[PDB]
Amino acid sequence: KKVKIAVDRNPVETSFEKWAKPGHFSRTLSKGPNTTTWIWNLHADAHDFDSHTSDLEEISRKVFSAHFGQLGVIFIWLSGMYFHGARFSNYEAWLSDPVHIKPSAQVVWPVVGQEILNGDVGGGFQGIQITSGFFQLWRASGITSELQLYTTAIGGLVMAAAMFFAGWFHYHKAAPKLEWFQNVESMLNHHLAGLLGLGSLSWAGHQIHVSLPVNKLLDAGVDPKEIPLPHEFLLNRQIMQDLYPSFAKGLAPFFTLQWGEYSDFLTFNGGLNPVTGGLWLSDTAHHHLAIAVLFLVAGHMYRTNWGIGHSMKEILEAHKGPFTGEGHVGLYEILTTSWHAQLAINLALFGSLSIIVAHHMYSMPPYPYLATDYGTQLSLFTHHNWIGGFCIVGAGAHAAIFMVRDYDPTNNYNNLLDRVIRHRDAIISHLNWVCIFLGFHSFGLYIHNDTMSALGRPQDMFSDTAIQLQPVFAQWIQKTHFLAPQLTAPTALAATSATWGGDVVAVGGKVAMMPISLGTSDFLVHHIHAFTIHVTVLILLKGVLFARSSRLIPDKANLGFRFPCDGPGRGGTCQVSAWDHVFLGLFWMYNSLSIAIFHFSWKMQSDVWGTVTASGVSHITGGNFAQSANTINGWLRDFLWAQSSQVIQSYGSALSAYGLMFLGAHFVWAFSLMFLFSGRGYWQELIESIIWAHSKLKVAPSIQPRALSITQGRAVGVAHYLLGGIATTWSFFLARIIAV
Amino acid sequence: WTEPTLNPDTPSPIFGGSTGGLLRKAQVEEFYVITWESNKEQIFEMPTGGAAIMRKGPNLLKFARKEQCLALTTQLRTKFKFTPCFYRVYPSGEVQYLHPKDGVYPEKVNAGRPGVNQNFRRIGENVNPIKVKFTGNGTMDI
Amino acid sequence: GFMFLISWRGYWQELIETLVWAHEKTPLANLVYWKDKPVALSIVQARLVGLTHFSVGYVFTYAAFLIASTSGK
Amino acid sequence: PGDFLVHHAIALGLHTTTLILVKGALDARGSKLMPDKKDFGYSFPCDGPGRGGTCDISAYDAFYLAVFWMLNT
Amino acid sequence: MLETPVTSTPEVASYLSNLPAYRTGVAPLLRGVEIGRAHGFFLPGPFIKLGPLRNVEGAAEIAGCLSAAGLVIILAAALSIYGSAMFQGEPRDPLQSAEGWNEFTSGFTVGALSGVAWAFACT
Amino acid sequence: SHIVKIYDTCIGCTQCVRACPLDVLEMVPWNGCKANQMASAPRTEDCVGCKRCETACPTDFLSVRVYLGSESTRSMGLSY
Amino acid sequence: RADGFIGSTTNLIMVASTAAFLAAGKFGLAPTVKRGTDAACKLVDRPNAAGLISNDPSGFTAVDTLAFGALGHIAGVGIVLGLRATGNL
Amino acid sequence: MKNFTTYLSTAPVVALAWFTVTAALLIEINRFFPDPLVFS
Ligand code: CLA
Ligand code: CLA
Ligand code: CLA
Ligand code: CLA
Ligand SMILES: CC1=C(/C=C/C(C)=C/C=C/C(C)=C/C=C/C=C(C)/C=C/C=C(C)/C=C/C2=C(C)CCCC2(C)C)C(C)(C)CCC1
Ligand SMILES: CC1=C(C/C=C(\C)CCC[C@H](C)CCC[C@H](C)CCCC(C)C)C(=O)c2ccccc2C1=O
Ligand code: SF4
Repeated sequence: KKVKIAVDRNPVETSFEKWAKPGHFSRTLSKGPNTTTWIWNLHADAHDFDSHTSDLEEISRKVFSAHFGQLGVIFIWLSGMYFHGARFSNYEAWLSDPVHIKPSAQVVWPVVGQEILNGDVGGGFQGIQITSGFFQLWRASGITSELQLYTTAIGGLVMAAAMFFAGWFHYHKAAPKLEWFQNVESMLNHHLAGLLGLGSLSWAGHQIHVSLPVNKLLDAGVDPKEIPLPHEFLLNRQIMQDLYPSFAKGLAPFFTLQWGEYSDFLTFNGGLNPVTGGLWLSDTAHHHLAIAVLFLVAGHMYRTNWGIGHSMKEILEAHKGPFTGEGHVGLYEILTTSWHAQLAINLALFGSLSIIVAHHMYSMPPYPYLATDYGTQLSLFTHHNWIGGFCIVGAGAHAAIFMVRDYDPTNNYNNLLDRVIRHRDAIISHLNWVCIFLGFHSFGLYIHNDTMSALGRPQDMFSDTAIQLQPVFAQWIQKTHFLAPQLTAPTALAATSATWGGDVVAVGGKVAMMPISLGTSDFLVHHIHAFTIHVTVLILLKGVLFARSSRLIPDKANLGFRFPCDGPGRGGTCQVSAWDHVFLGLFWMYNSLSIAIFHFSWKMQSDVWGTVTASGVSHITGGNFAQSANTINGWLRDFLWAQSSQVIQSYGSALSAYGLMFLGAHFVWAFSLMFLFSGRGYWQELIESIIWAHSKLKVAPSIQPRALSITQGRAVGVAHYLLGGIATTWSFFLARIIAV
Repeated sequence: WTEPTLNPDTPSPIFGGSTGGLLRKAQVEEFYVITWESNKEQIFEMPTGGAAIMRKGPNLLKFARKEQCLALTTQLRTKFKFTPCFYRVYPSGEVQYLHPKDGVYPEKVNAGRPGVNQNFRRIGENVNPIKVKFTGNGTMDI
Repeated sequence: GFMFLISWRGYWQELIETLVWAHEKTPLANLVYWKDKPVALSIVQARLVGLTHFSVGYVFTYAAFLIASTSGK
Repeated sequence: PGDFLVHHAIALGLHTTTLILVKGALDARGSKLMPDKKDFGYSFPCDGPGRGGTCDISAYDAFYLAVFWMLNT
Repeated sequence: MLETPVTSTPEVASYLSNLPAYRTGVAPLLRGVEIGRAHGFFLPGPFIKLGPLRNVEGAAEIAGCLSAAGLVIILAAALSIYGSAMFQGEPRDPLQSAEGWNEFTSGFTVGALSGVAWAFACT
Repeated sequence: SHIVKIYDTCIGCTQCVRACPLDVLEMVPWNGCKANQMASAPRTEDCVGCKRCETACPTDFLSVRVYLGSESTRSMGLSY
Repeated sequence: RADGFIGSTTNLIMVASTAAFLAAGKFGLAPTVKRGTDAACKLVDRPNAAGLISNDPSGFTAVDTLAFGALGHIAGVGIVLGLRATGNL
Repeated sequence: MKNFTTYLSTAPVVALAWFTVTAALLIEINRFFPDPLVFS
């Protein structure tokens, strides 16, 4: 019960002998290759540590070390960004004129006429307009030169080497024992206070000493190459005192509890900076300060080696009621003896967080000169939404993996886990019904508007001009948060975001953030999102509940997670596994997220993004979302077809790379329909004829060529299908928004 | 061995109930009844969904599919090394001893089993479909 | 047509099983019942059903273009 | 020269669609994976997950697949 | 299948037993006029307020109850063919019998159209 | 019901029997193999057409053959 | 604590809060290393895994002098700023 | 080193090398002899 560091000295030896023996990890693939399938198998089974061995000590050590490498490659990527933004970038030129200069940090070699990709991003630079929001991130970090980027890049590379070293050291040298990994109370206590709490406080230090004075001077008009370097603010109190008089007192107000005096670098203004169009840096500093105290205190809840504290096992068991049988008693062990259970829960919240971050960041642009960079905003919102949607699908997959691999019917008697597996046909049935309802009562009022418009009856349509369906509930929450600062949140000088309502923030004659108005089309598109979200959940949840068994095939648990079909009998049993419920829940995720990114792309270009002219603002599309989005044709004529002009006509210009990728993406998406619509039977025999030709000329390969497995073809098709569609939108969005 | 007779008053395992068991078919069409004899009270996994505590000595569980009963049969024969036997209760009460229907579980050879559906030719010695055209008889069966 | 080609018989079959349970349990609706047991489309059947949808589309989508673009001018 | 490329593309469709149908016709009653295909008739879903995968092994599925290439051509 | 607080509350297991379908004992025709009027009176609503001629004067209620009558008649034919395709062998509750359904259908057709008329006489 | 046929190419491995999910196959005595056993299919009325037995037949081609034919409640494995 | 604020209402409030909360653990009026609590907020005692050795007669351990005073510090800050925001301070 | 060289011989590594050389050769050829439409 003692929380202590437990390690095993020099377990795995460091040698390349295993490197030369492909498949040493699997008993089955160690015997070498005899068919061309082994090649695809040694990759589809290299990270499945649970399959390699039954010891949970080794599986954990492998997982812990793996994560290290991941961090390493993340550092390498980050360091490369700073380096490319240090040597091959226009960051310094952009700093002087952020509005009229487009960010660029990728220069192509002058060959095969590919030098056309080096467009005039302005600022004596010819490169590729980036949409990663790094320039505005560095600006809000204070970075005012390419020597602070070069140093950072070097530091990231050094960290990378530490990460890989740590992975090898904590695997081949000091490998932690299982008892170490299963101290969840300790992990949470150190990840909440030490990682999140200190991580925010440490940032609240930079933001208060480097980012705030540098950004204030930059917004004051001071030349970037004339601002005092960051360290001078720390050492020279006079400089910081001039910018923030509260540094004349010192740390005395804090200890004297007179925090108020510091109300010049720690404020609750709210809204957006009128100069740069991004959340005040002062408010961000106060947020990270508060967030820190919260996390740091939260780190003192779970019990460790002393006495004070809580026992998550006891808490879960204590929470049981008159309807949920034994209650949460039995989940603690599941979540301290399974990596698939933990991963599933982690991915779900982590993925959902990514979407939530995208909504908040775009609504309240956190970086200077970010909202007026429309390409960056769009590229970020679309990105995080996908990155998150994928994780959620993974959460469903690993959940099913645990159910078919780590579930023990003995530990879960009357748990809320057995009591849910015991009513799966009520959960699934009701969810199926709501999906059908939401379907007809969301996509139907779109076909109805199409038919009524085509029949020349446009007064019999569902629009703000005819049968209206305004989102009243969403319209009231918008007003409770716009008039909140005057009542609910007095200390706040302004509302959290302009989206709720108010004036239009303009920076450089462009709309940084404009109050968004929700109408019939917003109501219609929002319910469309709900229908998709519900369906996606139905497919993944269905796979998890019946991952072990069902009226059709009452032994799936003994068949596995990645098994194609029980057989051609029972009227056909294809895609009965939980991998095939994840396979299909990916297409719906693409369908669900695609509409969301299209909804953001069109709504914004139509109702927010534009140029503030004398008396009025000119939106990218002249405010046509309301009347043009209630029909499916409007989504094709006024969105797809109309906005596709930039990408289809990008050839010959710096944006020509997107036109090429736009088509290339169509090819990949369509190519995927040869594996999603076909079957090995046809390819296997076809290969037999090819082998014959090879065996005639005596050029037949020693390894037996075999067609892709049933599950493999399903994976290859879905992979190319998602890659193609997302790539098409990536080219469309980027070339549209960068051109306009 | 004598085809065991069903005792429909056999203690049934402990289980709260599931929305995943018998439907109208059980009465309108037919259902099946697996029975076994435990050594201790143990939790097993139901081939329909969930967990149940088997009782000591005689146990009796009813399903609407033979595969479900046989699934539990293998589970008991492997996880608990039991020797379960199941029948088929028709709507009229006609119980038919389905497994093993011989005493010796199918896998094991036992004299007294006739050969049914046994073609004595290589699978590649079957006639052409044209030889059985308009005969309404399969090439394999012919 | 894609659903009948991308998706296969199994997720639908098990889904139909849940639907059968719900109807038999639903009151006032349990009175009305199906004469034929609801089953998912056959493996070969779905292949032709999806292909008919796929073909019909390719024909109507083009017939529309070929006629409305040629006539429009 | 624009017609040259499209004409060769039409040839590709003619040859491929043909290859799909011809392969199915020749392997209609024979194949290393399914040497008894004639005994299983023309339209059969598959021979099971045995031998890796027998999905779409019937000569009905050479038609089913050839239709897509025919529409593409 | 899992006796839940919802599917057992004696109040709701009694509400269901007074509805003219679980009230076995009332002659199937009288268990059809009851259900028919109940399902028939509320039918006109959706057509009167949201139908094609919903914004015309006076002819917005005649057109709703005329349309309702139409559907009522359509519902009747489906009820009839159902009994013909379910009681081929004329399968306790006489409603669940060949003659039982033919008298329930008729009670519904004469009760629903009476309800549709009650709703027009209530406008 | 599906048609299951055991050809003379049987080695009496009993693997197909220990593979049937609905007790359709059994091992009867024979003289053409050194294991003096040949799988029979007594109850093809319970065959679902899973073809698990074929996936368990080790002999060249397949000694056991499941010819999916007529479909019933048992053949379709329907618990409705 | 600076600029000789000693004697100031803030000093008195913080001192009172820290003391009132250390004398709520040394005097068994709240959870402590040993004598923890329950699902009904009743001290049901507790075994500490390090087995802290305290000379204090009641057994108050350093873990408990840095876990009750911290509560007093947070409470004092909340009260000081709260009264400060109001007319109370 | 015998086993490191064995790893550097595996298909993925050898293909990565062969292709890189071939790609670089074509790139360098166009770098010195650009716009090679005809063999003249
Ligand atoms: C640097 C020296 C070194 C050496 C000689 C070895 C040697 C060995 N390691 Mg090891 N390891 C190292 C470093 C090293 N390791 C480091 C730094 C880490 C931390 C990440 C690990 C973590 C690790 C784990 C978790 C495991 C091993 C295992 C093993 C043994 C067999 C597996 C193997 O390595 O085959 C060769 C494997 C590869 C060549 C794969 C390379 C993967 C590396 C880490 C990164 C590749 C990611 C790639 C870039 C992703 C992007 C691809 C994309 C660009 C297309 C073997 C004796 C396994 C074992 O113990 O035996 C069962 C085992 O499970 N190692
Ligand atoms: C204040 C204490 C503390 C802190 C700050 C952290 C921080 C972290 N832990 Mg951790 N952990 C702790 C205590 C702590 N832990 C204890 C006491 C235990 C045992 C109960 C664990 C067991 C544990 C496990 C099993 C895992 C982590 C992981 C992680 C990382 C999360 C992955 C990530 O987001 O990468 C983000 C990267 C960064 C934010 C950069 C910071 C990286 C630094 C170098 C990590 C240093 C942490 C370490 C405690 C410092 C001492 C190192 C020293 C001995 C050289 C993260 C950086 C995961 C991981 O290893 O990911 C790779 C994971 O698998 N921890
Ligand atoms: C922290 C996140 C996380 C972690 C740790 C894992 C870990 C694991 N997953 Mg997993 N997964 C995740 C997220 C995660 N997953 C998410 C978000 C999804 C939803 C998409 C999935 C979906 C998923 C599936 C479907 C499966 C796993 C499986 C597995 C296990 C083995 C994977 C393997 O075989 O390695 C091998 C890795 C590969 C073979 C790489 C695949 C090839 C890549 C993805 C294609 C290239 C993509 C890229 C865009 C191409 C660029 C262009 C190209 C030309 C270069 C393993 C323990 C497998 C499993 O355990 O099932 C039994 C399994 O089948 N996962
Ligand atoms: C345009 C192609 C298309 C369409 C229309 C649908 C439609 C549907 N899918 Mg689907 N799907 C597709 C492609 C498509 N899918 C593809 C390619 C895949 C592979 C990834 C999937 C995979 C998939 C899965 C896994 C699931 C669905 C499900 C559903 C249903 C959701 C329930 C619902 O909302 O009912 C509402 C009905 C509609 C939205 C269709 C609108 C049609 C109008 C409103 C009907 C009006 C007719 C009118 C009365 C005229 C009658 C004339 C008369 C002659 C007939 C729904 C009907 C789910 C399901 O089965 O139900 C829960 C589900 O499980 N799909
Ligand atoms: C009588 C007796 C004794 C005494 C003892 C003592 C002296 C005690 C005290 C103790 C103490 C001395 C306590 C206190 C504590 C406190 C602390 C430790 C602090 C903490 C802090 C925290 C927790 C945090 C806070 C915060 C900040 C920093 C920021 C903002 C927010 C807040 C406010 C939250 C002797 C032995 C001598 C003798 C014999 C008997
Ligand atoms: C096309 C297709 C194939 C054929 C796919 C194949 C043969 C994969 C092709 C991989 C490559 C092209 C073959 C050899 C891979 C080698 C690693 C490449 C080495 C060649 C050198 C240039 C390196 C299937 O096997 C299949 C199976 C099930 C459902 C659908 C399908 C399907 O649609
Ligand atoms: S078509 Fe493929 S997945 Fe479907 S039953 Fe046949 S072998 Fe299995």
